[PDB]
Amino acid sequence: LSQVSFWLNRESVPARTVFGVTTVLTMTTLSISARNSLPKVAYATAMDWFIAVCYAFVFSALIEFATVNYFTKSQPARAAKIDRLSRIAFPLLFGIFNLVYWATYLNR
Amino acid sequence: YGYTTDDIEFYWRGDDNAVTGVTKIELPQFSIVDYKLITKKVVFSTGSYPRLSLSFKLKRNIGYFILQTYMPSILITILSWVSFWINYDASAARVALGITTVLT
Amino acid sequence: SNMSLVKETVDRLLKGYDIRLRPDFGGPPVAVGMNIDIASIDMVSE
Amino acid sequence: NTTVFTRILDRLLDGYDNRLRPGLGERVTEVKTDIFVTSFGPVSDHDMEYTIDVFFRQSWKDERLKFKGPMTVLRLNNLMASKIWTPDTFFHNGKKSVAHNMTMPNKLLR
Ligand SMILES: *[C@@H]1O[C@H](CO)[C@@H](O[C@@H]2O[C@H](CO)[C@@H](O[C@@H]3O[C@H](CO)[C@@H](O)[C@H](O)[C@@H]3O)[C@H](O)[C@H]2NC(C)=O)[C@H](O)[C@H]1NC(C)=O
Ligand SMILES: *[C@@H]1O[C@H](CO)[C@@H](O[C@@H]2O[C@H](CO)[C@@H](O[C@@H]3O[C@H](CO)[C@@H](O)[C@H](O)[C@@H]3O)[C@H](O)[C@H]2NC(C)=O)[C@H](O)[C@H]1NC(C)=O
Repeated sequence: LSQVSFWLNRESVPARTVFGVTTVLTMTTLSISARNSLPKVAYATAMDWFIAVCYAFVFSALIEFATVNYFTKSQPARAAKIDRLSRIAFPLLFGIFNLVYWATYLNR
Repeated sequence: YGYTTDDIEFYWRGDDNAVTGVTKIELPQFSIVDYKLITKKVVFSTGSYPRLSLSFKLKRNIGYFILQTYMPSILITILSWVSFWINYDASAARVALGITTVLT
Repeated sequence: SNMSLVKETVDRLLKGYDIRLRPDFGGPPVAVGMNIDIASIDMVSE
Repeated sequence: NTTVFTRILDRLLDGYDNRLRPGLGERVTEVKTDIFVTSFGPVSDHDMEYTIDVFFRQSWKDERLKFKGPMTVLRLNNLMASKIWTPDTFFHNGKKSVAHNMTMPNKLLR
């Protein structure tokens, strides 16, 4: 849901911002909700690494819409280039992250 | 309870190896830092009774809280800071940011 | 037999034994030495 | 010795009826109570209750337990308190009170 925002119109500022702020609020309430299951251990589990990486991805898609909106009206070419790039970069890095994660935690 | 200090005498056996198994205690949150054995004679209105005290010192680990309650607030503040890079003409976006942040 | 000898000894010990009176009921205090082998500290509730 | 004291105790309980208060005919028993609050427990606001840990002391005069020996005060065990008469003080508003039994019954009798 945070990655769909890239494909939204570049002029629709109000929509992409709601996307970012929500996807972050949701990830926070879900990082406290899922955390509400385990006892109070002093180390980081595997689910907590997955949640941290997802939270990172979300905040990168946000930081990326913010960068595009700060570069638009000045260099729209640079904005178009970074948007057309992120639209591919993000999915492949999240796919390889899922592959690595499940491979390293299902073999033990 | 019943016997005053002129009828019974409490003392740790060994006086330092009396209490064992403290360095093997693994707590999920705290962590035993030190333990002490004391010997006193308390005074109540019915006499003076012997007393031993076994005292621990538990230091709380901060990993769980850094994980659970500090990081979400810190990152919510970071998100709130985004409202400055948006152009000041956007009236809904910035408001959304600040209000969601406050409520959260 | 050894078992009968021990049983006789124990019966002799507990015969004429007054539980209401501590050792040395009219003399100096008795010394009670304590040991503790802490198995676990389960939960520390705030 | 301890046989003089066993004999004293057996003389005390010989011919004692713990179903009769001291001075049943010609006297009104006078129980002098006292309390020592070792810790005022947490006041539960939901249940409108409160916990309190006390040293509840009582002291009456029993004329059937007079002796004459080497000692003045017999600091006896808490199991002698069940063979004599002890007032049945109950708490008019207590809900669930517990008497501690760790490691032996937390009682006293002098
Ligand atoms: C945890 O808290 C307890 C409670 O305060 C601490 O117990 C205290 O320990 C100190 C040092 O062991 C005691 O000092 C002693 O005072 C007597 C007084 O005559 C003196 O003779 C000794 O040489 C020593 O200076 C102190 O009395 C004692 N407090 C009580 C109320 O017993 C304990 O140290 C703390 N730390 C740990 C690890 O438990
Ligand atoms: C509180 O603690 C006291 C002492 O630790 C407990 O007293 C013990 O109670 C048991 C059973 O009530 C007694 O065993 C009984 O022995 C008689 C023989 O006299 C036998 O016929 C019974 O079948 C039973 O086995 C035990 O002797 C007694 N010990 C003492 C020292 O008084 C008491 O039960 C505890 N109460 C609670 C609620 O835990």
